[PDB]
Amino acid sequence: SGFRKMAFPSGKVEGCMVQVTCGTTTLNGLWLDDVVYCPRHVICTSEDMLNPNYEDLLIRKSNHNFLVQAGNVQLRVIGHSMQNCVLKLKVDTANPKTPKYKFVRIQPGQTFSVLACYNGSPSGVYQCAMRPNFTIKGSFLNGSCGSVGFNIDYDCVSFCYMHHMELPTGVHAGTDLEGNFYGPFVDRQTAQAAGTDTTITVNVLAWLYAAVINGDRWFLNRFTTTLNDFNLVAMKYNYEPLTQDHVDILGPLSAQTGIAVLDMCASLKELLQNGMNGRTILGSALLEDEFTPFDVVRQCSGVTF
Amino acid sequence: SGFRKMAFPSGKVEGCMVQVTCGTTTLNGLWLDDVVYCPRHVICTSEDMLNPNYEDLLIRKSNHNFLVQAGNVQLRVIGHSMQNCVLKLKVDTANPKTPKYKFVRIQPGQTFSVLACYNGSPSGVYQCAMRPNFTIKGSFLNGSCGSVGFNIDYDCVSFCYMHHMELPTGVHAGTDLEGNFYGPFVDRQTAQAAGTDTTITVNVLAWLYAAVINGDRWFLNRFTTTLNDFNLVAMKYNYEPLTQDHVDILGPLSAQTGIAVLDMCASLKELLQNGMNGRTILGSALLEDEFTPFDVVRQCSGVTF
Ligand SMILES: CC(C)NC(=O)CN1C[C@@H](C(=O)Nc2cncc3cc(F)ccc23)c2cc(Cl)ccc2C1=O
Ligand SMILES: CC(C)NC(=O)CN1C[C@@H](C(=O)Nc2cncc3cc(F)ccc23)c2cc(Cl)ccc2C1=O
Ligand SMILES: [Cl-]
Repeated sequence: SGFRKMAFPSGKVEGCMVQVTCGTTTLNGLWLDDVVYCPRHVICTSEDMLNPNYEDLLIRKSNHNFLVQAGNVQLRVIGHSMQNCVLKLKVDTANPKTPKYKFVRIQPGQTFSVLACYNGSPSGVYQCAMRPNFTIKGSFLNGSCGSVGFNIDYDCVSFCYMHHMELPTGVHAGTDLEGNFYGPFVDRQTAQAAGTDTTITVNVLAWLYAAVINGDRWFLNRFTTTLNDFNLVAMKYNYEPLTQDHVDILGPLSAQTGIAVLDMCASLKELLQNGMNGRTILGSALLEDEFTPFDVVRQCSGVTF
Repeated sequence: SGFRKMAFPSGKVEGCMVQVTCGTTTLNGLWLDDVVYCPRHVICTSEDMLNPNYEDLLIRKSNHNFLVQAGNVQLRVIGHSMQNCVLKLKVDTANPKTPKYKFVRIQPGQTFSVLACYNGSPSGVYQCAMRPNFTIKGSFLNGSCGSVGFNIDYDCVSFCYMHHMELPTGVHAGTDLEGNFYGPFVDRQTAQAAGTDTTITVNVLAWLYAAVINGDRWFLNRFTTTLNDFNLVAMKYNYEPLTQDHVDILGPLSAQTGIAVLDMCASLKELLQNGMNGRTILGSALLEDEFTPFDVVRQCSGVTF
C-alpha cells in the first residue's frame, strides 16, 4: 500500500557524472564508455549567448581547451565533435562504471528521473514529466546544465534528457542525448516563452486507477461518456485530448479494476465540475498528472483492494 | 527555480543491498563491512508471526539456514546474533562498496530518503518524513521488508530506518538500524494501529519560505502573532506545537526572505482559518509538511554529495 512520486535508484547515473570546463564556464557532463556528453553552450561566453555561432566558436578550440574532471582525476580529451546541441568529448579512458545504456527520445506525458548535479557532483534525485508544451518543471539552479533525465526499466539505463536552460517562467528546457531540443526551443539567450501548458489526461486517468487499486472509490459515478463528449469537456479545463491510443494503453488497468476507460472518463468529468469537496485522492487535493499508465502498473499491486 | 520532493542520490546505499532468505521467507538486508542487517522476522513462518519467541526460533537456526545473495554471488554466513528487532548475520567477506556510515535514530518531523528494494534489488527512491505518530507514509509491497531510510551529511551515509511492516491504514512501521521501533509497534501479526497524526508545523513554515524564495507571495500579510497565540491556533487544527527551537532553526530563511518567523505564522494562521481560496502554493492545494528547514536551504543552495 501507499503511492509515492518515486524516482529510479540513481547509482548507475552517479558513476557517469563529470565536470566539464572550457574557460570560465563550468557545467556537468555524462561519461559513457570513452565519450563525455555535455551542452554545447559550454564554449560560449555570456557575450556570445544572444546569437552564438557554435561552428565558428568550436573550430577555435583544441582538445586541451576542455578540462574534464571525474572525481579528483583529470581526464585527457583526445577528440571533440558537435552533434546538434550536444558536444561530444572523446577521452583517453573508458568509464569503468559505464552501465548498460540506450539513448531514447521521449514524447510529452512521459516521466523520468532527474539526477540534479553541480560541478560534476550529484545533489538530488526527483521524478518529473515532459509537459505537453515540451518543458519540464524541474528544480535547477545555476551550474545544473548537463544534469540528466533517465529511466531504468530492468538493468538498462535509458537516457532521455539533458538540461540546457531555464525559461522566464521558471520552467526548464533541454535536449535528448543526440542534442535535439524538446519543443521549439534554441540554445540562445533570445526571448523565448513556453506555450500554454495543459494537463496530461491519460496520466490523470492512470492515477485515478491507482487510487481505485489502493482501495478508494468515492469519485466514481454511475455514468459513462463517449470519447468525443469527454474531449469537448476536457479541453474546457485545459486538459490534453484523450486519443484512442490512450484508451488502448489504459486497457490493462481497466481489466484489473473492473472499470471501463470511458466510465473512468465520466468520473474525471465529474471531478473537474465539482472539485474534491474537502476530500483527497492518494493524499492529494489536486488531480495528479505525472504518473503514466506504465508507472502505475510498476508501483501498484496486481491485486485491487 | 522550481521546488521538488527531492531524495538523496541512492548509489552509496544500492551497493549495500542484499537478499536474505530463511526457509520460505525472502527479504532485504543491508551489508556493511562483514555484517548483514535485516528484520528479525525473516526467521518466522506465518504461524510463528502470531506470537513469536525470537530467541527460541533463533536458537534452532544454524549459519547455513540463512542464504545471503549479493548480486549473483552467494555470501557465506559465519555467525548470527540478534539486537532488538534486527538480525545481524556475520559474513566471511567485508563489503568492498561499504561507504562511510553512521547509524542514527531520527525524531518525528525529520525527513529521509527510502530506497525501496525487492529480492535485494533496488526498485525506487523516494523522500518521506517520520510522522509525529511515528509511522511513515511509504510505498511498499510484499518483499519490501529490510528496505532502508537514510540521509547523507557531507560524504557520510546516516542510516535511520529499516522497514518491517504495514499497518491496516496502509501506513508503515519500522526500526532504527539498532532494531528499536519508531512508535508503539511490535513485530508480530496482531491488531496494531497508528495513533491520530498531526501536521509538522516547522516543516510547513519552511515550505512557505521555499514558496516565497520561488516567487509565490500571495499568502503574505502585514500581520504578526505571538508564539503563544499561534500555538493556541495550531493546536485547534491538529498541528504540532511550534517551539522557540523551531523559531531559531527558521532564522536563516527568515533573514533571506525578510519575513520574520512569527510574521509567517500569521500567514499560516490565516491559511488554516480561511483556506487557499482556489489558489495553490508551489503547485499544491494542501499545506506540505515533508520538507524540513534544512531541506529547503539545501535545495535552494545546491549542496552536493
Ligand atoms: C534565469 C536563466 C535564464 N539564467 C540566466 O540568467 C542565464 N542563462 C544561463 C543558462 C541557463 O539558463 N542556466 C540555468 C539552467 N537551469 C536553471 C537555472 C537557474 C538559474 F537561476 C540560473 C541559470 C539556470 C542559459 C543556457 C542557455 Cl542554452 C540559454 C540561455 C541561458 C541563460 O540565459
Ligand atoms: C499488512 C499485513 C496485513 N500483511 C500481511 O498479510 C502479513 N504481514 C507481513 C509483514 C508485513 O507487514 N509486510 C509488508 C510490509 N510492507 C508492505 C506490505 C504490503 C503488503 F501488501 C503486504 C505486506 C507488506 C509483517 C511484519 C511484521 Cl513485523 C508484523 C506483521 C506482518 C504482517 O502482518
Ligand atoms: Cl515516450
